[PDB]
Amino acid sequence: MYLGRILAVGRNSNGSFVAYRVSSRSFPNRTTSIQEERVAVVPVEGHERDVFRNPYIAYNCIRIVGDTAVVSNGSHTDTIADKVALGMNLRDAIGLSLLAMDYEKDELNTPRIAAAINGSEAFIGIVTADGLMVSRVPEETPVYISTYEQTEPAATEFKAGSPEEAAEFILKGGEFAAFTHPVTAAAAFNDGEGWNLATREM
Amino acid sequence: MYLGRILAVGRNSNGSFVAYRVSSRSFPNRTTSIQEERVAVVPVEGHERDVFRNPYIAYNCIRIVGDTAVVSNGSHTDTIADKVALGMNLRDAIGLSLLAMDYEKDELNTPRIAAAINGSEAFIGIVTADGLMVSRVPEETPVYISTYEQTEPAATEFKAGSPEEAAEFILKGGEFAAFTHPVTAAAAFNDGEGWNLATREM
Amino acid sequence: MYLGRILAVGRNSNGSFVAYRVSSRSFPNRTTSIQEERVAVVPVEGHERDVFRNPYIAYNCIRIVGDTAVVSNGSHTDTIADKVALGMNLRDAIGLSLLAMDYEKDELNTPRIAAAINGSEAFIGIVTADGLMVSRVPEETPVYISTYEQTEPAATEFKAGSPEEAAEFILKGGEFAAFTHPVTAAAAFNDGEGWNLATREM
Amino acid sequence: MYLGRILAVGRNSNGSFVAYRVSSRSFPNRTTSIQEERVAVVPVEGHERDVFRNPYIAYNCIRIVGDTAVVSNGSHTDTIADKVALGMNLRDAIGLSLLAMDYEKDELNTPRIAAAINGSEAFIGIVTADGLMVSRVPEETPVYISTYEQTEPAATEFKAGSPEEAAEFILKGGEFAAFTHPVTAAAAFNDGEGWNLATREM
Repeated sequence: MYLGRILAVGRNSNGSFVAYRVSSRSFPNRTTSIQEERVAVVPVEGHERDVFRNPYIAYNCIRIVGDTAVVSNGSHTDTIADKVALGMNLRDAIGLSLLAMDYEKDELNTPRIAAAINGSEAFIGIVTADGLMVSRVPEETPVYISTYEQTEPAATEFKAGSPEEAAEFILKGGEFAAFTHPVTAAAAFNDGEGWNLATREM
Repeated sequence: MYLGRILAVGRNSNGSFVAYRVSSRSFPNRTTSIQEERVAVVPVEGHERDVFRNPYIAYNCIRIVGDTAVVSNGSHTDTIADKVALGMNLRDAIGLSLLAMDYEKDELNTPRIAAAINGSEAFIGIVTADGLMVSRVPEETPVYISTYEQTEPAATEFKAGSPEEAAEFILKGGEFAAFTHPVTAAAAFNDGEGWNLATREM
Repeated sequence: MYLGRILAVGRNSNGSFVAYRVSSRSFPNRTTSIQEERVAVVPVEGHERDVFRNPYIAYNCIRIVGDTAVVSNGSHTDTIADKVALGMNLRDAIGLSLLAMDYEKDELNTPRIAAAINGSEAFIGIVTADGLMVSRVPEETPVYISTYEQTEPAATEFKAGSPEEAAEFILKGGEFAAFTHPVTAAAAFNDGEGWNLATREM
Repeated sequence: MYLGRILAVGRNSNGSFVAYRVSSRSFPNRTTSIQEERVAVVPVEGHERDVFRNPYIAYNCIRIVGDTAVVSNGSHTDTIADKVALGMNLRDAIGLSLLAMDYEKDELNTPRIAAAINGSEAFIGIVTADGLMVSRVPEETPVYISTYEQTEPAATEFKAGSPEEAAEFILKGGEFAAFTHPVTAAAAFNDGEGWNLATREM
């Protein structure tokens, strides 16, 4: 039931979205700082030195580039977002980034997961010690994936009509309530009039 | 039951192998020409002009580079084999090649499939209009994948103790007997003393 | 003075263009067949079997994808063109393709060269046994590059106001008159109203 | 005369080496912390918060993976080093990483530069808004490159017979004495018996 970092992507009757959640046992001292077209996962007041021992705990988890929302559990959020801003299709932007960045070199070979959505398409991917998988997000249902256990996209009836609702849901809502060690979350939602960011602190 | 081109990869109690089979409705006039560390799929006597109308029917389906055997349904066999000969790990050699080459631009957006095996590892991959998937071949069982229907690796009790047996099997043996439109096949087998090539004409 | 295959790209007071020329000592029996948004280099009547001994002599040298013209000395013309049609920027479309395809495995490790131009940008690149170089085409002057000798982009006062003129020029015009073993040429020119193809037979 | 970050790579009569130097106007408050097969560029005591405003000032500038030394002006040091440890040749390890990571998104589109050397080969590369260039390091002379001005490899008579000498030299030695705003440096040297790390504080 410990999935580590989790992300969800898809469309509802209310709009499209991207949701991210940090689950952790070793670094509970982190929060999500919202900014202009970007949400970063950063250390809490006083724990800013934690990044020099573990370089995987600080990074942008959500980037908004034009009509596209990008989400991931690491610095590859920028790598992917930059390629989209430069013109690369989603499938390749995620594929190229994950292939090059690869899994994280920690005690668990923590996979790098990501997803991206624009007005008409969405892809989700993961890179592990055993492979690279980037796949189209089904038009029928939203999906989620995590660094541990659920290392394959899985369907989800994501309920939300705003970024704050989306963040809350991946944090405590529905099936995610069961996944342990919640730390913090973030999300981007597009009601059809643009992307809006929001966060939630357990 | 029409899977198009098929390939299988894995290890037996007799050794490791790579098997390839052409299934076709439109171009039954092709055969497999064996050569030095390479097996090509070529037009039969007199049909050599077929390659100028359909550039996807002629290509090397098997390349042997050192201790590694590479198999695929297209020219990416060389792209992958060359990267292995230059030093790239299997996962990345297949991933990079498929990501760059992409699915074939024919009436069916025919996927590009591939696999590679050396003395200790094996990977198999596919790239389609909907995604890119490269995955480790399980140590437990051999696997196969095709351009149509079986676009995900699937387990198989591959029986063979030589290249000619392997080629025969993917051509008519076991579960492959059911897959229609057999045209020609090829294979590479390593009994632990090196790679050996062979072909079979229905 | 033997540069092998040559390509030029850039803009004039008459428009933008892409020019390609085959220089050869071993296979003079080839011509350029023009088609819908594509120019192929193919064997002359009766020499169609030459492609089974040397797989680098047959390929599309020019592809037109929307507002972009792509040129190269090999099958990577399609690899690059496809990525542009799927959404990849020129710099990356050429970079990714050349990095993956790499230099040709013939007696000379013949480099793979390419270039692409759209309404506002143009890049040119080359991949050899010693490196990978993709660079922006200067707005000031057109440039050319070849497989042998001139393995770095070089400035050129390309004179042409149509595809047939462009093809002629890289074939016999200006500084190219000196480069030996002319076989055949092709070109694409955009007077600002779209791309037009043409060829020239010595 | 302000080249920004600089790196040098090559071989002497004393051995092979990799040298790195930080030149800066905006963040002089940084130092080089040496570790096990790795040299990081980190903020000085008390300036640890500087990394949350400018994510390009903290990173490993040198990684030692087996018989290979890797150097770069950013986090791509790890991206490249990891691919080498996984089996990728130097040319491609640098090419793939730079192509994917791309230039840094700061006020100056600061290029990402890198180099790598093993017992028999060495490559150096750079990726900018205008291109991607990865090239073999000449056997004849060592070379250097920087983020600003010298964005092309340039020859250098690098004098050093140890890591501390190498670090000193790129910091104040020879032609580098003229390049302004020295902050800190690091280097790896192989006298033929393995890689050794060292740093120098102006």
